[PDB]
Amino acid sequence: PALKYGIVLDAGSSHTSMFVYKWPADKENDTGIVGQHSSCDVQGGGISSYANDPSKAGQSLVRCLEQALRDVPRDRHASTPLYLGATAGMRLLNLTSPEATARVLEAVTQTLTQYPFDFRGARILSGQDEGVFGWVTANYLLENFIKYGWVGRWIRPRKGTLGAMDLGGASTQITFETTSPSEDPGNEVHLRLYGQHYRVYTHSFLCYGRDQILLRLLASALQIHRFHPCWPKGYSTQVLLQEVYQSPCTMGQSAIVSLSGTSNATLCRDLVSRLFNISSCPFSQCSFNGVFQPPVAGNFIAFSAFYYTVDFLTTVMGLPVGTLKQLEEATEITCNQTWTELQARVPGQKTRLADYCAVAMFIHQLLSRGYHFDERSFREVVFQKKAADTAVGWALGYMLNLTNLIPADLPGLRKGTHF
Ligand SMILES: Nc1ncnc2c1ncn2[C@@H]1O[C@H](COP(=O)(O)O)[C@@H](O)[C@H]1O
Repeated sequence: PALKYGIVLDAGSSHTSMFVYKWPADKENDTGIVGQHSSCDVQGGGISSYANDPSKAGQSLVRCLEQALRDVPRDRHASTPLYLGATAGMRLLNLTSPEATARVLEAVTQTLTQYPFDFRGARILSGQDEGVFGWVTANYLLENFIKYGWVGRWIRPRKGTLGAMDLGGASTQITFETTSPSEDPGNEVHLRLYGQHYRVYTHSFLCYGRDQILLRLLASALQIHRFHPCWPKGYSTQVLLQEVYQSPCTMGQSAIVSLSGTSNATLCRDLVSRLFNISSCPFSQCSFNGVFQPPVAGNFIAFSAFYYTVDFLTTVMGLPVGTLKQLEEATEITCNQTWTELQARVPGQKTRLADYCAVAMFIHQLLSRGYHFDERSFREVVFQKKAADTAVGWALGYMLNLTNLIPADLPGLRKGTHF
């Protein structure tokens, strides 16, 4: 059972992760056959964090690349494809400076070309790419693309697919199979996978990733309140205004200001609600900010910072989140904690602790006000970060596409038996 390997570097907004995948050579076009072999988390910031020192972007990757040499058998290095895909961190940098962006891409390319893997390029994914490849990963891993049944008795309707919601640091994506008519070509996706047609909706909200939303709320709190209602009472920090307003996400919104929390769940809710413009919709139905969206439908997996935040609510706060009402209640309780009370629940390192209130509030509003989940549809949402021992994200679907491992049709069209 000879194995083949593939490597993807997920160059995310706040961090880079390396995934190494493996699959049997002779079974490689089977759905669900590829799985994660290993992974490595790059120390420090995302590659976009090196905009003013691009050489360091390439160097950042070396420790994980050295791991990949150990993870993949030597005799297989040369025929193992290596991809780097960058997402909203690089999309934002590209708005600020196409030149700095190109220099960062040049620096990672120079590093990656020094290694013995079959390097296939460093690219910035589109928002659509990011949404769709995440949806592909989840559904591939869970074997939803199998045609269930047997001759003369196929399951009808076709096996449902799992919608995907991904909360990264700089954008958030929602992607799902839909029967609704397409109203905006930018949201419309058609896939031909194992002989089947999937009509998919996708959208990426740039500036609605976790870190960018936290920056926007901080900017807003500074303007409206001169205290931060989402931060816990007794928490304060020295805010460098240059960092607050340097992002494309906050430009629209005295080197240093002190800012303190107040644990005001209601004012926090009000602050978060200003992130969603529902005033206008040029389509039959919108999510928010005038973006076309059909009604959510089917199961969904919510991963990345959706998962991390919900995991904090359930495991650290010890609160149920099974319903939208429970998620709302858990957010209110979290937001109403003082800084001492919150710290008492977290014996170890406290990074991100002051931010859970704001992120939880955001997620609740995004799902309920933004995407228009209600109790019935929300019941179909699961929070998970892994399937079949493989991290859920866009990297796997990306590798599958570029290595051409998912066929449009089954071999010989399976004699036409699925017609
Ligand atoms: N354990 C965690 N709890 C809450 N947020 C997290 C955790 N680990 C990572 N994150 C955040 O998830 C986001 C990942 O963004 P990205 O780098 O674009 O994938 C960043 O905002 C991270 O800070």
